[PDB]
Amino acid sequence: METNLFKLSLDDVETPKGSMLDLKISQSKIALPKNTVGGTILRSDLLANFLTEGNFRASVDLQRTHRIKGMIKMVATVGIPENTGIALACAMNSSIRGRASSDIYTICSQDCELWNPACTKAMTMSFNPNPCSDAWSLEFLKRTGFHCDIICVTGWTATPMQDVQVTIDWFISSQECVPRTYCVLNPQNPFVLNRWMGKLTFPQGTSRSVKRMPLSIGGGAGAKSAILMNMPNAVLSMWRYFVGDLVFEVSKMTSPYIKCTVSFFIAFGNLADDTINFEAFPHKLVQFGEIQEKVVLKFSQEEFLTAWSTQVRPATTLLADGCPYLYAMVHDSSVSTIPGDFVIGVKLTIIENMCAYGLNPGISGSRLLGTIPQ
Amino acid sequence: LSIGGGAGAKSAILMNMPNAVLSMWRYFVGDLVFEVSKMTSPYIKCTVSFFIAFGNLADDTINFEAFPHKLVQFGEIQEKVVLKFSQEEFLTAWSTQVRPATTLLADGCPYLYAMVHDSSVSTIPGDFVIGVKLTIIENMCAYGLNPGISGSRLLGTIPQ
Amino acid sequence: METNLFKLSLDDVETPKGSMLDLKISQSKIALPKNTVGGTILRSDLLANFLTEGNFRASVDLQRTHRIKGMIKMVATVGIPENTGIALACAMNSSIRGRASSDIYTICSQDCELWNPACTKAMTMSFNPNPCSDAWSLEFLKRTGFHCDIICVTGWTATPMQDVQVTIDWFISSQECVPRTYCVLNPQNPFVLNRWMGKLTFPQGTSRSVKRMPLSIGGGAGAKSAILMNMPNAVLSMWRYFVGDLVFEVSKMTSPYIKCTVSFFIAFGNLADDTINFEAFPHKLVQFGEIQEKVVLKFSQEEFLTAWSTQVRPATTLLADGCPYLYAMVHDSSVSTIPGDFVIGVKLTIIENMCAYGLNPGISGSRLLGTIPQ
Amino acid sequence: SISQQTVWNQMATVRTPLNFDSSKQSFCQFSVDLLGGGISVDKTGDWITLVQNSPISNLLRVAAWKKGCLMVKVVMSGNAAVKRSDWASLVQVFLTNSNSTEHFDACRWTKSEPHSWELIFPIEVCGPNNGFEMWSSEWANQTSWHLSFLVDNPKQSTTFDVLLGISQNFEIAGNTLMPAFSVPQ
Amino acid sequence: SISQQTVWNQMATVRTPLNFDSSKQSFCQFSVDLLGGGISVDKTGDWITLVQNSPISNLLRVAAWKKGCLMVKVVMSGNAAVKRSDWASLVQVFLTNSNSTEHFDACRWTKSEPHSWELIFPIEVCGPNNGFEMWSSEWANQTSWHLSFLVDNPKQSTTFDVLLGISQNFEIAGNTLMPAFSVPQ
RNA sequence: GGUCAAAAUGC
RNA sequence: GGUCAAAAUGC
Repeated sequence: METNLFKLSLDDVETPKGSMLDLKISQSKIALPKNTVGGTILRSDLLANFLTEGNFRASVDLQRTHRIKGMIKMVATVGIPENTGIALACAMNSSIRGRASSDIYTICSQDCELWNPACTKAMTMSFNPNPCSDAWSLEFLKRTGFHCDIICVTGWTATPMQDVQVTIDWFISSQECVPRTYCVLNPQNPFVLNRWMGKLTFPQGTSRSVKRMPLSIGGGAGAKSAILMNMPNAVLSMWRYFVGDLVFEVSKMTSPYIKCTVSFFIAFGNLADDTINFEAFPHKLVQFGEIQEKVVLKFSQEEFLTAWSTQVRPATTLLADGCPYLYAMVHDSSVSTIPGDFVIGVKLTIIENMCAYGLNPGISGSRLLGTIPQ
Repeated sequence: LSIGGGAGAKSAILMNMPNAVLSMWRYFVGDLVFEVSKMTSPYIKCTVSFFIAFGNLADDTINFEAFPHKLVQFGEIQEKVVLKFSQEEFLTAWSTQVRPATTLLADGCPYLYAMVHDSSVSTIPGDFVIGVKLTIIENMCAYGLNPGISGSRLLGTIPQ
Repeated sequence: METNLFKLSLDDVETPKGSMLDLKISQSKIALPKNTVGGTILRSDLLANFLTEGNFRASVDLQRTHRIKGMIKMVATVGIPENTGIALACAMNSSIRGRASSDIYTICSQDCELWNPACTKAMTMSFNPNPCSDAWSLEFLKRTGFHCDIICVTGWTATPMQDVQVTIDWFISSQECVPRTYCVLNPQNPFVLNRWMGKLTFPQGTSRSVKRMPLSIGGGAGAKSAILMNMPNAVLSMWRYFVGDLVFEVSKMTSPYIKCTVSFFIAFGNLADDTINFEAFPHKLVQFGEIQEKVVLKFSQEEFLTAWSTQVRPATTLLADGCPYLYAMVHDSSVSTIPGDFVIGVKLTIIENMCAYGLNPGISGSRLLGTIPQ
Repeated sequence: SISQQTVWNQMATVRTPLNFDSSKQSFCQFSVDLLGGGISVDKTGDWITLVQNSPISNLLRVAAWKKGCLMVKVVMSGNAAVKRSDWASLVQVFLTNSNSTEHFDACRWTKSEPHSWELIFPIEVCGPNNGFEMWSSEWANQTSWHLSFLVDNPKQSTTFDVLLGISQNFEIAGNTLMPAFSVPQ
Repeated sequence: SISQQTVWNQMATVRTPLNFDSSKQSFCQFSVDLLGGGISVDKTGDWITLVQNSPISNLLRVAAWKKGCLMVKVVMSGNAAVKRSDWASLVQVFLTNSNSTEHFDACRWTKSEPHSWELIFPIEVCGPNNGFEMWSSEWANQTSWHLSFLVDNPKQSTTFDVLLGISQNFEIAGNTLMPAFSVPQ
């Protein structure tokens, strides 16, 4: 008539499996006050504090399970009409050491995604918090500093009628965690860099409103009296000279109602803004579909002859750069029927088929990178 | 989810045959197929969350979305979302009628909850309005015969 | 770049599956104060109140899941040495209508089990709360009255040094729910009756301490000025005459240190207590192994010639019963080295291969059934 | 099956107030909860009610889940010193599932037979579990079966006896855990 | 199918004028349109009529096409203070499809039972669509079913209750678009 | 009949 | 490269 406790199944060390419902760990509601200006920290905390925000089916499983060999899945949601737009981002970095920066340079290297709710009414990011292995723990997330920053990069185009709320659904995924380590002296391929290369703003009118971006990319971001930094750059700067194929990601952050055809090419800084003749250069013309927000741009390694310098002193006059630049131009005009400024953000996602000849002793600080209102 | 007598009116009951008959029975189950229609301008945005519960729960129940639920979103020019709740979302057949006063604390009959999972947002004054119509009960089971219960409760309506 | 919510797996209507750990709904701790006397209600509440007692892995699953097509599994646990003993029981009935009785007659028809912790250090009962179908709900358990009574039937033999606590682990099982309905006029086989047929107490010494139990079993239990009742009896009493094989379950409720060899047989009430000659009757001698607490006893239908009456008036003199009785005797002695009284409880589990000739108009009330201290 | 003929069993025996002031009206009112086992009465007088601890009466009070057909019988034994040319009494019978005014009547009989009358009718219990019903449970805002009465000149149409019988197809399951039934004398 | 025993549902409850001058004659007259849902009355008095917003009552008022069998029940609850040797009342019942004098009667009952009587009978709806009929529609100079009454000494044979029940084979189709039904209290 | 117990452990 | 999206619906 007796029961053996020993042969009871109370000692199962396994990763939660189930339906997207069953594997729901939390529900965070984030607030998007209609007077939001851009560069605004909507909520910066600890992941573990983000996940511990509701009692949902695998919630205790998150807390009373020591090894989770699956992935944190976010599902965000806020709908905004087509005559306005906000540019939000979820940045997950691996630790915070103090009163840290919440730019976008500084918070987009590990795993972060930008989205204009007017175009993308529901985003889903998945990440692996221990970039070094295949499992995580809540206590890990807790006692290590895993951070989640939710920021506005380019504020409202049109100010909505009342406040808004972004609801992020958090879950554990059905897919395994895969590492992403960096050997600093023997890079991989494709090398993951993820660099905010700039927030390009084109005013309304018939101005070629030509934006030039340095292709020298070590030290990182400039600050008044300081340098801003993210690992994927830290390491790059460990090298001296570089080449490869540069893959850029152009995102629209303004309201699908602000129109422009933007022309991208590759040149040098010695050219005047009135150079009729550039479009006689390899160039690619970009145009955004109403609800289209991401154009991926690929420049091949054949657009560069010789490797270039990883760093160039900050004063080096647009007449002395011997390093290739990434020029963006208005091929037509900026046109709208509502006040607004066309804003598109550029992020260097991966350098593919890289070649790094050298080792950089260093050069003090770096130059500035675009930003501004809304 | 009690649906016999029909519609409430100030001092009266409103009626349509497909309900007349339902109410002829006493208890019912089946799969309830609902049809959610947008009636506001494609510029008024909202993500609506639908599920099935009971009336004892407070409006501040963080935890519902840990219930089978389905999230609805409308495409600009999209106006009809068909929603299907399976018979497996209900354990036992429920009553076809419940007195009109029966306090949201005494309904033992399943309800059809709709929620805002985000927000209502627009750049023009407006109120998000979606109409719900129970198109067909599929794979029905009707145990009973209803002697009747006087009148019924009210159903939403309003301007624009 | 967009996610469809519609094709997301947030609408899963399925019964929780998992490891005994994953499918843990609650943890109730029950208190066994060392001054416990027997017939004591240790805790009488609602199942739903028993299950809602801790946040354990499938706990929210219990609450936010509408159809559970699996079984409530209890695992109880309290260790008591071999020189004492308590007789606890977990009775799960389907509703309570008022200030109800908590005997053992009244609370053991549906699904209940008696256990002496000195012998059985861990019990496991499994039940199906909707005896009418294959699924349950918490709201069901809630708004229908499912009851759980935890009672002491025969108090401590030896009073422990300090208080004790029984911890009951509650879980959802891996096994399906199977109905058990009763047609009252066309019984099944084997008919489930589960009837407290008595609490037989044999004092220490050389007394044949002969206990006779009426085999007429309709109306149920007697009370001072009333009748006590449980469905499996309600229905039996619907009939008039009955036969079949009677399967009895003899349980020890005293400390494995109180010894006795009990002799069971079948006779009539006209015999004197000094009837040398009974053991010349079919009889079966019972003896309990130290840690042994349950002896199942089967009397075959061939021990009865003709069907007997389901009811007999309460006054009917042990000289006028024409209905078979279930005699229990001491074939040796009650012996111990500690004060105690040998106590064994008898429960008629199933009548097998039944024959019911008739329909009972009824006879007012019924007779008494044994009980007492410890 | 298991069967026997003409063996019904007692449930109700309702007697009418003796103290009745033919002034605060003509009628007396009462109800019997067939599937619950309760007699509900007036404030008209001092009523003499009894429910019988019958095999069935007993059974329906204890059995939590009920599916099937039960047979009812109400008998009016009346005041027989009253001369048949001098009868002024009817008794309006009703069959409802609630004791609510807002609920509607299932069947409705009205009998005005001097000194004695009989009324045999079927009741069937249909419910939401698998076709099983539970006494006035909140689950599917569940109900019962009620047999209410209205007596006019209750001094005449004095006594009421309620008997029921069971159907070969009555099926129960579960135990409604109930207090001790009181047994007279 | 879908069935339950002894569950009928209410439709009519007609009460007789209190103000009745046993001088401008002996009788009171009234009618019930079973398939239409209307009580038509005298000018004899101030009549107290009610139709019950029943599952069926409700149904027959809304359902434009009707084929099948419905079951009727009329009950006479009367004045019970009247001594049974002193009864002077009959009540002549008729079943017609029009309220016209030129139409002829289908069935004809006459009941004179003191204080209370019962009358259970079938009605069947047969029509020109496919065997479907519509309330008094001009289409095939269509008709209904009417239950008219004639009460003699209406002060005695006071109240009338009309119940109907449905047949396993009642089939409707279409919606007769009707105003809001009035619900008391 | 259900339940339960049981058909056993170690690297 | 990861992520994501996608390879579509109804009984």
